Amino acid sequence: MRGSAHVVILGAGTGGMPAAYEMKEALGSGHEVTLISANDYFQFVPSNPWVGVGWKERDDIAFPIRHYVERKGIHFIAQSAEQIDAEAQNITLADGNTVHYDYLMIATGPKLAFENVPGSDPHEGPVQSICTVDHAERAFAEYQALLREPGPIVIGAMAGASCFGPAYEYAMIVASDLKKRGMRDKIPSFTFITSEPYIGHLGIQGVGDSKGILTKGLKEEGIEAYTNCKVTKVEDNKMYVTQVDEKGETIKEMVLPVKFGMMIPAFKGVPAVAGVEGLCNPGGFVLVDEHQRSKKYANIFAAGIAIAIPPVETTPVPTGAPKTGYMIESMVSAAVHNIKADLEGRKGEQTMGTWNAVCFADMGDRGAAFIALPQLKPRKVDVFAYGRWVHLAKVAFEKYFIRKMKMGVSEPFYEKVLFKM
Amino acid sequence: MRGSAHVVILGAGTGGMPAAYEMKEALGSGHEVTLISANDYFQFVPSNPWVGVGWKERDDIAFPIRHYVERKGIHFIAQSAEQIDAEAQNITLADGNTVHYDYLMIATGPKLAFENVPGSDPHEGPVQSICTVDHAERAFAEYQALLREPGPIVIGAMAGASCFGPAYEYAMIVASDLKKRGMRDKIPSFTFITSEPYIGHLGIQGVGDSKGILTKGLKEEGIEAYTNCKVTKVEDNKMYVTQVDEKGETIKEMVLPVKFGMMIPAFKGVPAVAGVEGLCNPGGFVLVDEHQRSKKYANIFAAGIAIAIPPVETTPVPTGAPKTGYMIESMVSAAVHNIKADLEGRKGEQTMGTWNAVCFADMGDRGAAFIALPQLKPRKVDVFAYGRWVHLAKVAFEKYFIRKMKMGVSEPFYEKVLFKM
Ligand SMILES: Cc1cc2nc3c(=O)[nH]c(=O)nc-3n(C[C@H](O)[C@H](O)[C@H](O)COP(=O)(O)OP(=O)(O)OC[C@H]3O[C@@H](n4cnc5c(N)ncnc54)[C@H](O)[C@@H]3O)c2cc1C
Ligand SMILES: Cc1cc2nc3c(=O)[nH]c(=O)nc-3n(C[C@H](O)[C@H](O)[C@H](O)COP(=O)(O)OP(=O)(O)OC[C@H]3O[C@@H](n4cnc5c(N)ncnc54)[C@H](O)[C@@H]3O)c2cc1C
Ligand SMILES: CCCCCCCCCCCCO[C@@H]1O[C@H](CO)[C@@H](O[C@H]2O[C@H](CO)[C@@H](O)[C@H](O)[C@H]2O)[C@H](O)[C@H]1O
Ligand SMILES: CCCCCCCCCCCCO[C@@H]1O[C@H](CO)[C@@H](O[C@H]2O[C@H](CO)[C@@H](O)[C@H](O)[C@H]2O)[C@H](O)[C@H]1O
Ligand SMILES: [Se]
Ligand SMILES: [Se]
Ligand SMILES: [Se]
Ligand SMILES: [Se]
Repeated sequence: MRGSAHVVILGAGTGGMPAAYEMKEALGSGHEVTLISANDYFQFVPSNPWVGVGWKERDDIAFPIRHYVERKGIHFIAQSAEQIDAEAQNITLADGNTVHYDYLMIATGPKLAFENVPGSDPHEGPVQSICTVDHAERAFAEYQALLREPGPIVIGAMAGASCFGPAYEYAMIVASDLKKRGMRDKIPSFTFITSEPYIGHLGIQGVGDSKGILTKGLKEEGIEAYTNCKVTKVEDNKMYVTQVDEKGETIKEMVLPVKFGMMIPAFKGVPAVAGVEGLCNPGGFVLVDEHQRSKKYANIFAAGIAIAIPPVETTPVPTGAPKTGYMIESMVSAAVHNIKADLEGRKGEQTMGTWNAVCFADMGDRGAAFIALPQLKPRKVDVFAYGRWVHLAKVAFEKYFIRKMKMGVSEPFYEKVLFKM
Repeated sequence: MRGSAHVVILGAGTGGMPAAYEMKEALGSGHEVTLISANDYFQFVPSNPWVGVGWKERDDIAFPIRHYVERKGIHFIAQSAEQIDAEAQNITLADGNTVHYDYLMIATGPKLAFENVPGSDPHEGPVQSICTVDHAERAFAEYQALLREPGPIVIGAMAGASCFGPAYEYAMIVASDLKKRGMRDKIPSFTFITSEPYIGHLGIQGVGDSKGILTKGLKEEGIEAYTNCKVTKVEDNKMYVTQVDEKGETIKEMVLPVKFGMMIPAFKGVPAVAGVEGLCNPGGFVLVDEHQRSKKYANIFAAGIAIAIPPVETTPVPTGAPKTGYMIESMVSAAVHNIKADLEGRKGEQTMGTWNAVCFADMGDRGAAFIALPQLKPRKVDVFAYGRWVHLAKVAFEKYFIRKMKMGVSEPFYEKVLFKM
């Protein structure tokens, strides 16, 4: 309302959850902050691959949201938004109720675009997913079924995927788990299929020696790997794969039987956001300026996977660059600061800063991590590392982030750098 | 003087130069800040290996100090301290003049302990050094002489050394330069000798895959490598080497002819500081608390290589852990802050923070860098990286640090992290 702005945060995930706390903290008692999300629980998504192999359970990585945000003065609506009218500034919820906003922060993350590959939906065939805890649990269930009746394994990433790390991570831990169960030698064939132009491209043109180390890693585990691949369909428990050359021409077609499978899908924007006229690019990603503000609607901001970031390269098979946790947090901080500024006359000048990608993958006793910035080479930092410190860091961070999501966030978030001072 | 403390900084190097600026800036016009150093010029020491192979010249990496510090209100005495009387708080200079202090900040760096190995002094035989620009220039001159009359090369690190990186770096660039000159195949034998327990120990129990990558690097260049070595003497242009086992017992003795050689010597504390009774450990390193304050004299502080840091491991052949630039700067900032606090009643509580080692080595088009913290494993960060970004970073940093040393430093020094924001 006038003089008492109502700020709505859409999506309670890695960007959205902290956004709600930061917003309330920044705006104080004289402004209404409402968090709206499809699920009533928060999930720590980097843990999903471990859930998918049964190394973690849902209870460890997920918790109900209401009490934690409400104790902080935040209103929580555990309902999916179906429609957004940017003109009337109304959001229509699943149950038909409508919510008005003065400012909207879109943090809706990815739509998992299984529709890009007929039969690839986890409910349609043997190709599973580890992007959400629901799917990772389903994946593990199917993993157990492969255990009872061994058959070929196919893990990897679809055309248009932008999140490659987890495919490598899942493939490695499955292998690990298969050995630990003394079941590894029961598998007819274990294949890695990716839209990357080469192993360890990772959607970022490689980082450190990601190419050499991931290649060696896959061979070490007896996983046969194909790059420049797109899946055209999953059908009759078979994956139809087309592999191309540098110029897009076909160099082969394969038909791979699948007993157990997991392909990272392409991400698009969620329908209710992509549905807003003139808001998004053709993929359904919100077009924002450097301040995280919609280019079309001055009172709409966005952060997280939901925003559009222009491609910097064009690969034989369509691929995307990942949007990772540290950058997402910077987007969130910028949005909160700039909205607050709006509510006070100023024009917030804060931006998300330098593009970067930071990923940590835990293999059990040790992990791999990378840091790349900025997006194009030659980079200022281009590091791929492997060791125990990586495992320790992942374990530590999951514990930290989850605690933070329960206890509240002021907050210039990452002072993980107090381990220096 | 009373109410107008006179602060003296001893040594104008990596810690001392910035210390003088920071001190003056922190104390202001009502306190006298005097910088005393053996040379009238500053040198950027990480560039010395390149000078030693002729890739850099003295003019690029060194400049006279006086004008830059004096324009900032700092008094500069280009004289070596010979004696320090901590009781009367008097420093005796080479020319016999004496300087009084209320506070003393010792930043004298290492004494190069060539005396540990008879005949190993750069002026005594073929074993050269790249630790100072004087020596690196001498090293290159001798390198040219090897060029005119090819013979065996021996590069490496002495027993008790603590600075291993530069030995690897020098060995690699010599190889590189030898090839570029089409002279590589003229060398009878190219040997790497180190007191490290294994290749890439680096005095820090290895970091990332330093072991594997440096091993491969040496083999790639046709350099034969021996570890667990100590040199007993250099004589008749021969290096006498004893190699031990895990328990110190001898497993062989070698006599290596040397036409061109470069061994990193052990570091001790400089004589005028080691000469202060009860100030230092047996190596001549200043015993300080976490606030950088001498454990014996409340008005004596120290930073840089000059301080003592206890060993965390004991290697078959004596070795030390390096003290590198970022940690040295933190020591400096802490000392300045705590002295200022003293001069105002408070007890400064600032410390240098977490132990760490950060090294960058440029090979020409690309480099290797590492980051390790804290000192003991398992670490929070344990990274060894190689690439163009390393070269770019080294080149950038040398340019930055040298500019900073001419223009002044407030200053919370490293905001190299504004490349994020
Ligand atoms: C398997 C996997 C592993 C990953 N590992 C890492 C890692 O190790 N490090 C790293 O930095 N990044 C990692 N990421 C990348 C990234 O950081 C995550 O994808 C992260 O969760 C994205 O943050 P987000 O806020 O944009 O989207 P999300 O976390 O997916 O949150 C979006 C939210 O909004 C909701 N929503 C969607 N539509 C609606 C609607 N119409 N109405 C209401 N609510 C809606 C959702 O249900 C959800 O809660 C990983 C991603 C995946 C898939
Ligand atoms: C070859 C080499 C390469 C290195 N490369 C790196 C790198 O890439 N990155 C990194 O972080 N570190 C590097 N280091 C390690 C380290 O950071 C340096 O050694 C650094 O210069 C040490 O800082 P300092 O202030 O303690 O000593 P110094 O820089 O040596 O300064 C000490 C000073 O005090 C003086 N002095 C000594 N005795 C007296 C006296 N009696 N009276 C008056 N003045 C005196 C000196 O002449 C000198 O100016 C390298 C070291 C070497 C030898
Ligand atoms: C974070 C996103 C990236 C993708 C997700 C995960 C990908 C899967 C990991 C593959 C790595 C497997 O391969 C593994 O890597 C390194 C190779 O340098 C080796 O480890 C080697 O370097 C490390 C340090 O970095 C040393 O501590 C080690 O002693 C050395 O052998 C391992 O011996 C090898 O088994
Ligand atoms: C900073 C202190 C450390 C010591 C100082 C300097 C030591 C000398 C450097 C030795 C490195 C030489 O060896 C070199 O290393 C890496 C090995 O992973 C290789 O490079 C490999 O990984 C890099 C990324 O990290 C990739 O970009 C590259 O395509 C790949 O081949 C080089 O092909 C090899 O030639
Ligand atoms: Se990733
Ligand atoms: Se990631
Ligand atoms: Se080093
Ligand atoms: Se270093």
